[PDB]
Amino acid sequence: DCAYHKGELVWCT
Amino acid sequence: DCAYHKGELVWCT
Amino acid sequence: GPSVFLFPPKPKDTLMISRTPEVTCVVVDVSHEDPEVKFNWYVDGVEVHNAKTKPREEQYNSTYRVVSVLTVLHQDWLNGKEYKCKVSNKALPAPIEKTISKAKGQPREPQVYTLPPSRDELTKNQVSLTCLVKGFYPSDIAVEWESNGQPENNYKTTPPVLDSDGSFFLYSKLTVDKSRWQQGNVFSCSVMHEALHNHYTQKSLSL
Amino acid sequence: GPSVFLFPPKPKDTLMISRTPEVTCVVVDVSHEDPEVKFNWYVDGVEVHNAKTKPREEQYNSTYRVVSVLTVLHQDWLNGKEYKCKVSNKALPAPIEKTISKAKGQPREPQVYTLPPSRDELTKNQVSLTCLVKGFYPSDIAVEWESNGQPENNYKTTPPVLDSDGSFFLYSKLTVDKSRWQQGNVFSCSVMHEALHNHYTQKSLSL
Ligand SMILES: *[C@@H]1O[C@H](CO[C@@H]2O[C@@H](C)[C@@H](O)[C@@H](O)[C@@H]2O)[C@@H](O[C@@H]2O[C@H](CO)[C@@H](O[C@@H]3O[C@H](CO[C@H]4O[C@H](CO)[C@@H](O)[C@H](O)[C@@H]4O[C@@H]4O[C@H](CO)[C@@H](O)[C@H](O)[C@H]4NC(C)=O)[C@@H](O)[C@H](O[C@H]4O[C@H](CO)[C@@H](O)[C@H](O)[C@@H]4O[C@@H]4O[C@H](CO)[C@@H](O)[C@H](O)[C@H]4NC(C)=O)[C@@H]3O)[C@H](O)[C@H]2NC(C)=O)[C@H](O)[C@H]1NC(C)=O
Ligand SMILES: *[C@@H]1O[C@H](CO[C@@H]2O[C@@H](C)[C@@H](O)[C@@H](O)[C@@H]2O)[C@@H](O[C@@H]2O[C@H](CO)[C@@H](O[C@@H]3O[C@H](CO[C@H]4O[C@H](CO)[C@@H](O)[C@H](O)[C@@H]4O[C@@H]4O[C@H](CO)[C@@H](O)[C@H](O)[C@H]4NC(C)=O)[C@@H](O)[C@H](O[C@H]4O[C@H](CO)[C@@H](O)[C@H](O)[C@@H]4O[C@@H]4O[C@H](CO)[C@@H](O)[C@H](O)[C@H]4NC(C)=O)[C@@H]3O)[C@H](O)[C@H]2NC(C)=O)[C@H](O)[C@H]1NC(C)=O
Repeated sequence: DCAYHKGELVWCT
Repeated sequence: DCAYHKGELVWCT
Repeated sequence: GPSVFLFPPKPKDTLMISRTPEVTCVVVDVSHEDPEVKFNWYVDGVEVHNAKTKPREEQYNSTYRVVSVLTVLHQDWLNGKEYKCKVSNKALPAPIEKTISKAKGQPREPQVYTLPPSRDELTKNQVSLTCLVKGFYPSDIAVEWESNGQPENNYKTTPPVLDSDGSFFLYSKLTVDKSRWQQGNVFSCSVMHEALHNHYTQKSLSL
Repeated sequence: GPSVFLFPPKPKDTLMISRTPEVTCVVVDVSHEDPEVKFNWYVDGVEVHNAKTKPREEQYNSTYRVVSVLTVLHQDWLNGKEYKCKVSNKALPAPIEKTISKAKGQPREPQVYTLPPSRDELTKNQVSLTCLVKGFYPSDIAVEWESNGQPENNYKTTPPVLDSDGSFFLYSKLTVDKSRWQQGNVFSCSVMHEALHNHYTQKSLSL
């Protein structure tokens, strides 16, 4: 599962 | 009335 | 004669997969008799040729500014690969070079802290919301403020300042209306860093 | 040839009637063959002559550094008098005039807020006492931290940061082991600045 900022993919792990 | 700063006079008024 | 500067990726362009980071090589003060500038890129001594050259734009001070720009990889900027430009020009005894790595030092992650406005500041028309970001290395970072999905605006963020045990810290002040605050809206401080889980964390703040 | 630099006095020296503020006119890069420097001074067009020359020095890169220091009246500087220093040296086609003086802009109070350490920091070993110093003008300011009569040691103050209303802010975070904080100690933030009453205030923190 992944990190979103302003709904824009940051980084997933 | 005066202000001091770590005991060293600052200003008076 | 000519002179050259090398520039890192934007913090946020390097820390999000959505975006693509670039290293940028600017060669100011290029002649116009001998405007022709040729580059060589190296990544850890290894030359690379997939690298574009930006439109050559005229400066109006009797010089040209020619820039080369080279895509890099999120994966291997944060790791430490050492990017190196390399300008050569006819107006120039030998090729010039500088090498822009990142910050040699263990990554250390930032703690985030949301400090409500002071009791003594509810008189004022507007109140200050505080974000304490402490204990991160390198100082490359991005910080923003949101509320209910929306990008809260009039804020302002101190520059990173070195902090005594090697680490870095900044603050960021959001200014809201005392009204909004007392309604109890949540305002979040959003923080991106290479040493964060998934590069991202977000902390909350509200009545 | 020579290159001169005019310097304000420390904002502790202008704001404290105990202290004694000085304008400092530094002529560096002074020749070896021709090290004679003349300083005319002007306090608003008015030439003044109570300024002394500090001792000649070599520096080690084959140039002298010559410095003229000028006393100023607190009152004078804090109002906005232009200080001029006119340097002349045989190694110079014409005298160099350098002229300083504090920020033109109506002085404005610093509002001063002690922010505690985030709930999420009882966890941590050392904690974060915070001082918000906003809404002040000019940016010339002095901020220190103390407890029970004594200066608190290890703190750090951000550079002034220009704000959207023309005014200025900065933060200061004192770091102090939970143990201390937890033991009821009172730490205080001592700001001194022009528009402040008696150029000094103090706000404090506890439990
Ligand atoms: C002829 O004109 C050109 C073009 O300039 C322009 O011409 C006309 C039209 C006017 O409008 C000008 O005002 C206009 O700007 C002149 O070129 C200028 O030359 C100077 C010096 O010769 C250069 O200064 C350097 O600037 C960098 C920072 O520059 C960035 O920011 C600018 C605004 O601040 C922006 O406009 C620049 O383009 C550049 O922007 C970065 O670009 C990348 C990619 O494009 C982008 O991703 C970034 O976001 C962007 N950043 C922005 C926009 O903010 C400055 O950092 C350099 O400083 C180092 O070197 C100095 C010694 O040369 C030293 O004094 C500095 O302190 C600094 O030193 C370094 O410090 C770091 C830590 O801080 C340390 O780690 C390093 O070790 C240390 N290195 C040392 C000491 O060597 C540098 O000063 C201008 O960039 C350049 N202008 C442009 C637009 O390129 C040219 O000089 C003119 N010729 C004449 C008049 O004869
Ligand atoms: C021969 O040697 C001497 C000394 O050698 C020095 O030490 C040796 C061991 C070597 O390592 C050398 O590398 C080293 O330099 C050389 O003298 C130096 O000369 C340069 C320029 O030639 C001077 O540069 C200026 O610096 C000022 C700031 O000066 C302070 O900070 C220094 C450290 O940052 C510190 O060492 C100085 O003592 C001085 O410190 C302040 O002093 C006051 C007065 O006592 C004190 O109260 C403060 O507490 C103290 N602060 C400290 C200690 O932190 C800098 O402001 C200048 O930059 C401006 O000037 C640029 C051009 O010079 C210009 O392009 C910039 O834009 C900027 O311009 C100004 O900006 C402001 C606001 O933005 C405003 O006024 C204007 O907009 C603008 N004004 C302009 C443009 O006129 C400048 O860079 C060095 O200070 C000086 N060193 C010393 C110790 O005096 C000498 O050059 C050598 N000769 C050679 C190599 O040929």
